[PDB]
This record gives sequence, structure tokens and C-alpha cells, in this order.
Amino acid sequence: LKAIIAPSVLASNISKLAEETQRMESLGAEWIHLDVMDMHFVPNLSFGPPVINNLKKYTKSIFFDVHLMVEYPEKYVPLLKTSNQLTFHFEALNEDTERCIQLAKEIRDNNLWCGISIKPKTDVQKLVPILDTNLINTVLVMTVEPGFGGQSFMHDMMGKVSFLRKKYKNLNIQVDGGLNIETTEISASHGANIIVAGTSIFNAEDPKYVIDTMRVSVQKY
Ligand SMILES: [Zn+2]
Repeated sequence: LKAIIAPSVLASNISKLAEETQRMESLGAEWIHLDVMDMHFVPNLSFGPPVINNLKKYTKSIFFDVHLMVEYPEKYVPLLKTSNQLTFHFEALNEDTERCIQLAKEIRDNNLWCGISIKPKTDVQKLVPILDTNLINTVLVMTVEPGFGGQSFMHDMMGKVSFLRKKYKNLNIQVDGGLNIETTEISASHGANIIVAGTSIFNAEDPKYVIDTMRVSVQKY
């Protein structure tokens, strides 16, 4: 397990996506978190494969972490072959294990990391059957109602994080929604090792300071 900081571009000046990502890259961010929303799974439309595929032309080593907050996530796999991890929602596939296992198999067969996400009201234990197959590289625990940035961190989601870390020691646990210096420390104390932060990084007075502070706090655990 590694301490990973993944700035969420949704909170940046997206009309300058390439510039913002290169900046995060120059500051040492290991991953770049790309939120794809289709105005159906969530009430917001962000950007899709055409934008992400073009961005890849201007980046270097930064890992492409795509969070698919969309219906029919299976349709996006062939459109994002140059990315690094594709994370789909357990809820997008009607919470049925077999369908999730099949999509995960396909994503892994495209030589991509596979992530699965659950919203605040979804019970973490429902993921066990899928997680036991070892096909999932990352579980993205939403710490806020997905769709928009700027919302407040839900401390009551930490139980999900502890459950996962205790049961799966090598599983990457990602938190997303309201992460800042203080809530990153809280998340890491429960087992999170990948931190998605939007507002706290892109609106920071000293971006690198925030990123480094966050990483060290995760590494401590
Ligand atoms: Zn996300």
C-alpha cells in the first residue's frame, strides 16, 4: 500500500484542464482524479472520454484515475483505454454482484486497474462477494453525496473505511468528498490510503503544502 494524493480536477479551472493537471503533476501528485458525470446517475454533466483522451496527450507520469458516476459504465471502457483505473458505481449495476464481477473482469482484461464505488447510503458489506474475488484494486468510499464538490465531509462514513481495511489489508481504500488536511488525517486513521481532494487543493493558498501534509499524514498510518 502506498500513500496517494489524487487532486480532483472538477474543482479546478476545467477549461484549462491540461494546464491544471500538469501543475498537479509538477507539485508531486501521484494521481489525477477525473470525475465523469452524465446528468443521469448524478444531476451534473462534467466531461467525458473525448476530454480525458485529449488530456493524455499533454501529461507525463501522472496516473489517470477515472471515477465513472454514470449509467452504463460498461460503455466507457473501450473509450478510455489510455487511462489507468476505471471506477464504476455498485449502484449503477443495480447492486448485483454477478454483474459487477463481470464488468471488473472486463476492465482487468483491458490491463486497467478496477475500482468500485459506493454512495453514503449504501452498505459496505454488500461488496464482500465482489471484493473476495480479488478483481478490485480500489474501493472508493464516497464521504459526500456524489455530484458536486464543496460539500462537507461525512464523518459517519469512517465505519466503512475501518471495515474494509480490517478485512482486506492490501486493498486500496479511497475517500472522496470534503477531504482537507484534517479529514485526511481522520480518514487515514481509519485505513484510507488514497485521498481525493478538490476544493482544498485547487483553492489552497499553498497547494504543495496541502498535498505534502496530506501524504505524510497517510504514510504515518
Ligand atoms: Zn470522484
